[PDB]
Amino acid sequence: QLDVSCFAHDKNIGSRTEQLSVVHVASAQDCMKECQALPTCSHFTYNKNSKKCHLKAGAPEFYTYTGDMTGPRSCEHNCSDACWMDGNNPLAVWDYSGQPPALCWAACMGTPGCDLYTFQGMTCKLYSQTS
Amino acid sequence: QLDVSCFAHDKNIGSRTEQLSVVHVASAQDCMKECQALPTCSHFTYNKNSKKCHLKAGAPEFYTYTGDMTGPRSCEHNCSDACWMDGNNPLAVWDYSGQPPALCWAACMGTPGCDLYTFQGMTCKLYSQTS
Ligand SMILES: OC[C@H]1O[C@@H](S)[C@H](O)[C@@H](O)[C@H]1O
Ligand SMILES: OC[C@H]1O[C@@H](S)[C@H](O)[C@@H](O)[C@H]1O
Ligand SMILES: [Cl-]
Ligand SMILES: [Cl-]
Ligand SMILES: [Cl-]
Ligand SMILES: [Cl-]
Ligand SMILES: [Cl-]
Repeated sequence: QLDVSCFAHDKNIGSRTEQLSVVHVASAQDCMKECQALPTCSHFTYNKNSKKCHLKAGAPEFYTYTGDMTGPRSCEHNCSDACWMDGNNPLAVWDYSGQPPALCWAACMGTPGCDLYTFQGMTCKLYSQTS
Repeated sequence: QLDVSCFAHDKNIGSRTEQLSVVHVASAQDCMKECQALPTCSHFTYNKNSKKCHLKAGAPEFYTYTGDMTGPRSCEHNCSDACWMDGNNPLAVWDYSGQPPALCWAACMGTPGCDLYTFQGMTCKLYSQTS
């Protein structure tokens, strides 16, 4: 089935975001499938007890409610460092271990076309904005 | 009265980047001050033995040379997440403890104008491109 392992099932995590719709289904995987059938579903809350799947467009608004679990449209969106929705290849990728952020800022200043940088871990990466 | 604490003074870090100017100065702080008086200086290398201060426009090109230290135009550029040269506050910063990065993806999808996100330390940050 669809992968539902990236979010907790047993921590009563709900989202209050306004619903696109609500449907009874027997599993988190079915809830995700219903999310994926709607072009604007970002996430869903599935309740184990009520068997209600609540599909949502907006950003999550987490809260506690018994038997809730909140998943993403797909667990495959696993980027965490610099994540462009439409994709974006870096101008440059350099090792700046032992360097302050301000030197990665300098690398960007000094690179024609650089609009922004990210500096997670040891990696100074330079980006141009999406065309 | 200029902050030179953000880079190392005693690790023999030079930069081979082509210079914009060379002067002799008494301290790393005076070298930074020289860099800040030149609109295109991105960084500098100061040598504690020769007292030579080399101001540089291009991206750093790090290498090892005894007595060298390489600082940024200013230590104030301390953004390390996703950092725009023109400034650009996040659309949102949230504590996403206990959440997968996919739910930050979801947040970006559901947030008008969000073009990219980062997810460091379980902190979801949304950004719009500047325009
Ligand atoms: O299952 C609880 C359920 O309750 C509704 S009315 C909420 O807005 C949902 O997101 C979900 O938490
Ligand atoms: O202080 C030694 C000096 O060497 C020159 S030739 C480099 O280009 C400078 O940046 C600096 O590393
Ligand atoms: Cl769990
Ligand atoms: Cl139903
Ligand atoms: Cl430029
Ligand atoms: Cl880090
Ligand atoms: Cl949009």
